[PDB]
Amino acid sequence: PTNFTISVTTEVMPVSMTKTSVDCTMYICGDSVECSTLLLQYGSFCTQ
Amino acid sequence: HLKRRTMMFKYDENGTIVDAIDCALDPLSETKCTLRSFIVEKGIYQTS
Ligand SMILES: *[C@@H]1O[C@H](CO)[C@@H](O)[C@H](O)[C@H]1NC(C)=O
Ligand SMILES: *[C@@H]1O[C@H](CO)[C@@H](O)[C@H](O)[C@H]1NC(C)=O
Repeated sequence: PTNFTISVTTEVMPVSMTKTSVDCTMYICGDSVECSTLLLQYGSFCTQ
Repeated sequence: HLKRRTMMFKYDENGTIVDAIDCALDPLSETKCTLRSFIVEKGIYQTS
């Protein structure tokens, strides 16, 4: 080669995604007290 | 007067209840309740 080109190119890399948390008692039940109980048997899964 | 609440009971080695806490009294008791423990390490904790 007798010449050259100075090339600037982009590389797009994702680094982080959106952090999220879930209230099970709010998702599984709207505000039902009757659903808040009988959800106590599934509390270990929601802590997981 | 009693109210409908969730509470965490600690049983000792002999089977007697010692040092209960009342969940949904303050958020510290709530994260004690969701951790199934009475010792809470330093950090940020999501509650309901
Ligand atoms: C190299 O390329 C540049 C850009 O086209 C030009 O200005 C320059 O004269 C070239 N050099 C040679 C030695 O051909
Ligand atoms: C359990 O009972 C034994 C025998 O009375 C006693 O020595 C021991 O301290 C008790 N353990 C407790 C209170 O954690």
